[PDB]
Amino acid sequence: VLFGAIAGFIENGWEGMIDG
Repeated sequence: VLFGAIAGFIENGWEGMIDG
Protein backbone atom coordinates (compact mmCIF):
# COMPACT_ATOMS: atom_id res chain seq x y z
CA VAL A 1 0.00 0.00 0.00
CA LEU A 2 2.57 2.21 1.44
CA PHE A 3 5.75 0.04 1.56
CA GLY A 4 7.11 1.14 4.99
CA ALA A 5 5.58 -1.82 6.91
CA ILE A 6 6.43 -4.24 4.01
CA ALA A 7 9.96 -3.74 5.36
CA GLY A 8 8.99 -2.73 8.95
CA PHE A 9 7.28 -6.10 9.65
CA ILE A 10 10.39 -7.94 8.31
CA GLU A 11 12.68 -5.86 10.58
CA ASN A 12 10.42 -6.27 13.63
CA GLY A 13 10.41 -9.91 12.41
CA TRP A 14 14.23 -10.30 12.43
CA GLU A 15 14.78 -8.07 15.51
CA GLY A 16 11.87 -9.95 17.08
CA MET A 17 14.20 -13.00 17.50
CA ILE A 18 17.92 -12.51 17.01
CA ASP A 19 18.34 -13.85 20.55
CA GLY A 20 16.61 -17.25 20.93
